[PDB]
Amino acid sequence: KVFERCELARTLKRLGMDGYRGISLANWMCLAKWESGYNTRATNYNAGDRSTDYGIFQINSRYWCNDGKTPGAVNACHLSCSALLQDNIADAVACAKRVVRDPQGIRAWVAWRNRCQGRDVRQYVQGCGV
Repeated sequence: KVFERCELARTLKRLGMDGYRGISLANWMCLAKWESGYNTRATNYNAGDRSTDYGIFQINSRYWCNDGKTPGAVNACHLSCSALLQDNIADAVACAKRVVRDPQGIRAWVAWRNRCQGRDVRQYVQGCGV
């Protein structure tokens, strides 16, 4: 599924992401936008290390989900990576929360650092009623 901007903002709010571990809803929006274009079925293979990024937040298989084909990987979210490709983003959100529970927090995603950190991200939630 490819979410509409405000549709996703309300969906994320309902899932308890607004201010999760100090991260505003606008930041999560900026993250999903740059990571996948709000596309839950987006996948990205990293030929360089044999891992794959899955779903709306493009979560990596080396540490977060299990896909059976990533060398010496773990599964912190304790989910099949398939779970990160559903139209229903409840599991992906649960996993994203797990990711930010680590020290880096939202900084875990380099794209967030490049296109969200230190910027005016209000635009992502404007008019959404969140």
